[PDB]
Amino acid sequence: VSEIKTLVTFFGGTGDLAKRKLYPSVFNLYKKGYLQKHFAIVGTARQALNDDEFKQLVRDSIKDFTDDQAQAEAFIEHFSYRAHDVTDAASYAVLKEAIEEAADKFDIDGNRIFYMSVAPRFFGTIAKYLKSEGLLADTGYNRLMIEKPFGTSYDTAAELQNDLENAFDDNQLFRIDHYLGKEMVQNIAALRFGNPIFDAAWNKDYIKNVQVTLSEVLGVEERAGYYDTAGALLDMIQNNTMQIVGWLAMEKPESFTDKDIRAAKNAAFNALKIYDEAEVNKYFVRAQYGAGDSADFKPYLEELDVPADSKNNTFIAGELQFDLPRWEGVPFYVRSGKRLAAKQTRVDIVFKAGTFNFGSEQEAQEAVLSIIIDPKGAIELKLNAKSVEDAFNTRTIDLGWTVSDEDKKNTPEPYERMIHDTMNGDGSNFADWNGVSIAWKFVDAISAVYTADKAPLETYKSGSMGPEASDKLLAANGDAWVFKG
Amino acid sequence: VSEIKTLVTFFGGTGDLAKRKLYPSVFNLYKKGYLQKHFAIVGTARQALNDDEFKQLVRDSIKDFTDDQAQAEAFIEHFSYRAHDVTDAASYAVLKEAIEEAADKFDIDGNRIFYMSVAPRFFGTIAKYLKSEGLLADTGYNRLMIEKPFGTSYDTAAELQNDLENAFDDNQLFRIDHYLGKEMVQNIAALRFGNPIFDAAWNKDYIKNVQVTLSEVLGVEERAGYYDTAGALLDMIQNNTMQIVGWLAMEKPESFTDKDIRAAKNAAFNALKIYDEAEVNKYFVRAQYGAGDSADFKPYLEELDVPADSKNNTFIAGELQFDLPRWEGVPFYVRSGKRLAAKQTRVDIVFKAGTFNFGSEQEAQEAVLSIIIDPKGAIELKLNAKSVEDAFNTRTIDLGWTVSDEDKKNTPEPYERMIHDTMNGDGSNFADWNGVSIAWKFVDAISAVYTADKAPLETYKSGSMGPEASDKLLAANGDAWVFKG
Repeated sequence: VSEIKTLVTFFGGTGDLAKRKLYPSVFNLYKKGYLQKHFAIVGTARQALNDDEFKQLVRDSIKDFTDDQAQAEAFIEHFSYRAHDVTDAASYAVLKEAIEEAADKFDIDGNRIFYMSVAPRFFGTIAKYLKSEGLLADTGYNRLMIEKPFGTSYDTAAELQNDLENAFDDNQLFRIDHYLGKEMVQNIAALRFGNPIFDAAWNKDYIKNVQVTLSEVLGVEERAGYYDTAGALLDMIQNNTMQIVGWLAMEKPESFTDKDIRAAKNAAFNALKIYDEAEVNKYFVRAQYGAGDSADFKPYLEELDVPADSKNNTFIAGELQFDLPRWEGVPFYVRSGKRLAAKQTRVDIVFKAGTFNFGSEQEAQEAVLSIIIDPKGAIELKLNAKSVEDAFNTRTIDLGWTVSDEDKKNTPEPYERMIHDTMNGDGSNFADWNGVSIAWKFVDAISAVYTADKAPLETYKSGSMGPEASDKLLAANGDAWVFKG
Repeated sequence: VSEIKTLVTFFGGTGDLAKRKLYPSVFNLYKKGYLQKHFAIVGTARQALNDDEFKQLVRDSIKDFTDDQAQAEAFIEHFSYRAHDVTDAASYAVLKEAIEEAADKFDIDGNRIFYMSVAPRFFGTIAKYLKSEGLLADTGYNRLMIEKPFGTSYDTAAELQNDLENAFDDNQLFRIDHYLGKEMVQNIAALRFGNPIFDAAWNKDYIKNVQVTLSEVLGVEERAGYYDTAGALLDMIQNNTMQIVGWLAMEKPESFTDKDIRAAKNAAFNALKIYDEAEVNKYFVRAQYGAGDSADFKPYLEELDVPADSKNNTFIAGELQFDLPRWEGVPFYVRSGKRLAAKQTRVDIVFKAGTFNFGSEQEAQEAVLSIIIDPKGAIELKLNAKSVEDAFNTRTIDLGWTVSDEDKKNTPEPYERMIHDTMNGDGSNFADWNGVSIAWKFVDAISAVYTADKAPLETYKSGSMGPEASDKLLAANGDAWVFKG
């Protein structure tokens, strides 16, 4: 395995995410041998810790992932720490020093990765200071890993992008996308492009509609402070659903390189129809979860910290239209919500039914290619076969496949994947600015209608797949949801 | 369920097949309610039995399939018997009488089905006498069910057909085909025509080659008397494999009616290339099973009743070429043999590998659509997906489906199916003369080369999938057998 020479700095190095996910992930890259000698990890935050105390912090962090004591300690030796205030410009000179000493001690020439595991409000400020205070490398690469969320509207995101471009280019920006870094999501291009029979049918001539579902069983729990301002539209649709749709709607790329993949995705994003008030009312649905069955499933307005006068959407369902010749007339239905029937992230490609008449009671029905992303990876294909009857008749059978236990064990952690791809300079599993800006332009149109109360707010029984308005949406084009719960 | 009014006569009514398969099958049609009041079954053979004794013969026969005693007896009451010599013309007048009395007793107007469960040498003689001695109905239908085999060469079969056409038309002839009456074989048209994604790819643009395997684990057992004269070529290839190929190679029919289906099959059969001596040597392989491992698996020449100077083929493998635009350049590999690795009847459609380059170690491989007919019905689809590795790479996964226990229980017996279709006048699951004559013309070309010893005879270890010459055959076009045992 080839060695990766890099210097990673962790802003918010003492944070919960750093201990719980970040450090164990880079430890895995060490266990696999990607990180060997020529690497260093500088941690930073406000706390007044010295190197030994930080090393101890990393030690406790990777303790539940350690088999070999000597291997753990050899890794820990690559860490250092420097107390620093991100809002204090002068303070960056102290971090600059810790970085250069790390590069000298381990002989790293440039190749810097900056991780901002801090509050979103510091994101652009750090970026601008990395440039002005000269913490950027003059050799190799300079890559920035930005945590969620990337703005709360197109304006804020545009302002953020503007600040980041002061030190980096868009292709140096790696925005943490939890759903893009999923194994099954990465299987879509393989099934499509790797198999001529699907690749040739991935268009309007064979597909009736594409469905994307991100249902959850849980409610708002304690996250009401955040959720009441964001809702299903911002919390799930904007970032997680839009990017999955990006992999489904993309054109066929020139090659499988990140540049070509992004170009192919933007081809679809640039053809995405942005809606006005009338269309938002015609094509989208916003809902709030009402009473369930037992007293444990209380409505949204009775949840902890919910203002009672909240018109927050805990469910969203809508139709996306792309003005690309290959998707002309093919609706892309999306939906996501809290307190639904089952926890599941899936894509269902509904193929047009065949027009060959068998002369049977049951004629050929619509074939479906399902790709279950969460909780366990699975691929299913409901096809038309012959029924076991006396007279010739059709029926639909399901050919399926599920990930094996060996598959699950060999699957890299979401954060391991993301850190690794950044070190590689592979942006194929990351969204670019075009994809993110269009996603915001689309969602902003919808949000404008909602805050203005220019669209109805539906309700649904907790435990169902949403309100009937969601089914009304598909029935309008003669379609229906494949996953009924 | 609608009632079928018919009069079935059984030549060889006292035979083993009649007791063991025939009677229990028609009893099922009674249990399901297809046969109600207006039907009669006249049994005939040389034995001097009266009606009561024959009724007793049918009683013992259906005893292991009886739940309701009253239902069994009500069925048995529809039977009668008449001793008769098929080689005695005058004797047919006595059978004629038993038939007319049966039609009167149960009020059946015409609709006669004649079953010849006798030695093949009487087949044409009975047919000619049915006409001359006036046992044919003047109202309704007159259908003849012929048992295997339909000739031993094109000549004998052509002579047989000529005799049968003296009383019936080809569409009134129902030739017992054990493999055509199988559930999975009948699923091929459904998967293809019922699913646009397969229907559109069922041609030279997407298919690399089609493979048909009819492997058996057993040897010649006791059947050496018959097998030494027939071999794998006549015993399995001519009748069973050719017809399965007929369902695979057929064009897309105008409708799913027997006439259109036969026309679509003949479109392929008429384009089947008949081979000369050179081609038989280039495209086919004949083999005889040699020693296995343990002393129980002795070679063919050491089997009971085998003449030791036998050049009989217990294995055959060959390539079939169709001069149809849709199959231009697509080889149809077939193989069947005794003493092979596993008992299995399957079709494997090998799709051309995709030309999209991922830039991975493993590029897109060939997708396969497998249809396992025996022992248990199953459909598999090996597709290209993403491997569980750190770097993007492809792998092939298998999406599968197997028949359920409810499926197996609801599946009609092969003979029930055939009798039922004849009563319906449905020839779609039966071969016509064109299909049978071409099959013979093809096989005769090969047999001419073998008896003349103008082609080598290979050998193979009992337990393998055949001789290396079989693999040499596919390697010549860059293909290989999917089923390795």
